[PDB]
Amino acid sequence: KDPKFEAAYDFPGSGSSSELPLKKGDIVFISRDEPSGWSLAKLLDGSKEGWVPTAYMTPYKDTRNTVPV
Repeated sequence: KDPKFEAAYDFPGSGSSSELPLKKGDIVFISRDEPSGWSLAKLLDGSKEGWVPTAYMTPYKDTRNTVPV
């Protein structure tokens, strides 16, 4: 169970292969992130790891449905 994140910005495969093509509202695992601005995103099936811009991946609400009042 890696920390799940959610692509707040669509990520069209520009180079891909080393990248992790995502879309606004796609959810993957972040395995690590580099201060170059890229988080190593791994598909939520654990299929393929790739790089995706850090600012795109927002902490996905899994196991958390905190209802306020």
